[PDB]
Amino acid sequence: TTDGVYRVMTRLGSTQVGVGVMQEGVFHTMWHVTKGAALRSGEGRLDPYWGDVKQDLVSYCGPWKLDAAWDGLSEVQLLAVPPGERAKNIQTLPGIFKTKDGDIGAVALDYPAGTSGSPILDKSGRVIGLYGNGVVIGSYVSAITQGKR
Amino acid sequence: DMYIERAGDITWEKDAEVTGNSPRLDVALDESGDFSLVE
Repeated sequence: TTDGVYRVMTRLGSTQVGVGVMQEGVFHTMWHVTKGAALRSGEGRLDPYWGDVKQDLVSYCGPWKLDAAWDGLSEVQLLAVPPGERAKNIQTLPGIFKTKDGDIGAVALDYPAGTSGSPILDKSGRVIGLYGNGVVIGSYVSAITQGKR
Repeated sequence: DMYIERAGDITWEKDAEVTGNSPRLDVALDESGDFSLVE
């Protein structure tokens, strides 16, 4: 329930399959991480509420709450939570995905697959999107994927 | 079964390592949520 960034774990032994953001009582992650499966948190269960394969996003306990967006000029920070590693902030200037439906911020950062769902932050600390859906150019580039509030 | 563990606060860090380029790419997004390059 508590605000913050979280590992998404699965069970012979445990593995980290992704990362997500708890904000305003709603857990936010990428569809490809959980496929909408229910999530255990302590003794409680988090049930899915909304999901969309094309956006590659899912929310639990309520509607998607994150709505800040990259300003197109400023450096941002990936709050990476790699498997087995302490949460760490990686600052970068996003590039741009140019699409027929408009431009999308993108970060040219390559972390392990279990980092998918890590939040990208603006200077005010607001989550402007999640990391882990992207393209290859041998170098991976992630869209800054933000939902709609 | 899937479960979550808290890993930290959502905060900007002033002492953050700085890296990575800022490429500009033409891309398309298909119905399955997959990005692909366009030329």
